[PDB]
Amino acid sequence: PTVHTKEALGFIMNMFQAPT
Amino acid sequence: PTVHTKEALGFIMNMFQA
Amino acid sequence: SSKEVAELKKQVESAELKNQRLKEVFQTKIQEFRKACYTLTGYQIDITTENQYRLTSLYAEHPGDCLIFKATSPSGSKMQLLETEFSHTVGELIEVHLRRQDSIPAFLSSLTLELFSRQTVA
Amino acid sequence: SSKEVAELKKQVESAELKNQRLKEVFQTKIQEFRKACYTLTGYQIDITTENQYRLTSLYAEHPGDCLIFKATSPSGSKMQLLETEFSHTVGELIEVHLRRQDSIPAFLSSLTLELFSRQTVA
Repeated sequence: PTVHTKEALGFIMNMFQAPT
Repeated sequence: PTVHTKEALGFIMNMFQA
Repeated sequence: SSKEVAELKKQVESAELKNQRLKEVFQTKIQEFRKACYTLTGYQIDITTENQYRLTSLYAEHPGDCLIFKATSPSGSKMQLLETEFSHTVGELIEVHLRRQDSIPAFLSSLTLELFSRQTVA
Repeated sequence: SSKEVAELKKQVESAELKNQRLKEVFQTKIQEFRKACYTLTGYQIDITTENQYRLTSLYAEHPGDCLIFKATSPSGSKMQLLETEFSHTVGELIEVHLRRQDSIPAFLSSLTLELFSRQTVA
């Protein structure tokens, strides 16, 4: 995968796993 | 708010309904 | 300098690609994620433009049947059930699971099994 | 210093906190949506690193207790429950709600009411 994609996927996936 | 916040809010809110 | 121009031109291009990458990734993940919650929990949750949560059951008997919940304040997660037309038809679930048990999960679970068991072929 | 450079500096600044207020708005909203879905349905719903869905009950007995669902097909949403240490303990609920009724909502509802009823008030 391209670099900006990998950078974007890394930030958003973090959000979808965080405790609440 | 400031303008770029508003531009950001426009995009996201669309997808959190339907 | 033309060195500043070339460097700043990469930076503009780079930031604009990150924004496009960010927008198209987010849009994909929230739709999969929102569809995931609906298939699993049997409730479509959407943030109403008054920042409240509208819930529609997969087993709703009528279209437009829905529950609306209000967050009390950003700090913690206590929420209030607001008046909708559908709310009036389940005073007993509300009494038992919201007032007596103080559990929205118990409530939404009881409702789901109630609607599911009413959904017959004929 | 030059107009062409001065303008390109505005354009990077504009694209910097266009992405930077994009991430901070995604973050607040995703967390608000996911928290609402925690308080209402009594499940934390994660996207795993394998793009599968992990569910942890608000009434979980142990903190690592969870259900993992995989999306079978891209077209709409069917989901398969995968095997966890906790899924082993609810074969009864899996037989009635997943095998026979073919309803994940009915399953998760039953599971919430069973876990909620184990919570001591002391």
